[PDB]
This record gives sequence, structure tokens and C-alpha cells, in this order.
Amino acid sequence: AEYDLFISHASEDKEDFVRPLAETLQQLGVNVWYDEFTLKVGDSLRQKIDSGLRNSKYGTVVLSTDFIKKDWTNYELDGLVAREMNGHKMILPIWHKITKNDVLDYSPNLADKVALNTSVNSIEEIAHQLADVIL
Repeated sequence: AEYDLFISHASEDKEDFVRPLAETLQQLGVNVWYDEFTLKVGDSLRQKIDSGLRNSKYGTVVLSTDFIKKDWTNYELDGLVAREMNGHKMILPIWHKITKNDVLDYSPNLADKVALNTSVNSIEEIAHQLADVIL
């Protein structure tokens, strides 16, 4: 794998969250990329995930209201946020700009699968969780 980590995300969260998080991860020594894994409306998410896991040791998902309403199989995120392929692992999903009603409406089984939350956890705390596993 050429990369340590890829970050699946919606376009609404790319510049104001994924980019600072990626830069923080790079400062900690993690080789991370994300530009090719932006989810737009009508995209196949699993297509992006298969590409990410093919060339990255790990992946994570930025679970926003925008992301979960764009995900055609949002109700199956509870399986996807822990998906593995070729020994590469989706890990540490991140709650980010999402409401509990959004989880109840579009992916109820996801609720106890996620712990990180950018409304309670800082970007630096989240980056350290990823960095400690990767390095």
C-alpha cells in the first residue's frame, strides 16, 4: 500500500474539516490522502472505498448529515465503517456535523458503532487516535 490512510468524506466537509485533519495527520507522520474519495450525489461509495482500501493500509469515514444523506446505502454504514479488504481496514469512524435524528432516520444500527465526535473531540485528539494505530 502506497498510503497509510484514506479519508472518505462528503464534499461539504472537504475544505473545512478533512483538509485540516489530513494536515494534522501529516504533521504526526501519517501518509494520508483524501482528494480522490470525495462523495458527490449519485456516486457509488463502495467504488471509492474499494479504491481506497486497495492502495491504503487504513480508511476512515467522516459521518456528516451531508454524507449520510448522499450515501445511497447509508442504512448499511454500520457494516461499511468496519469493512476490510486485502488486509486493509476501515477504522475509527468520525461523527462530524450530524444529528441524532439523522442517525435515526438514515442509519439507525450505526449508533453504537461510532465513538469519535468532532463536537466533543478536537481535531488533534482524533488525529492521535489514527496516528497511534498507524505508526
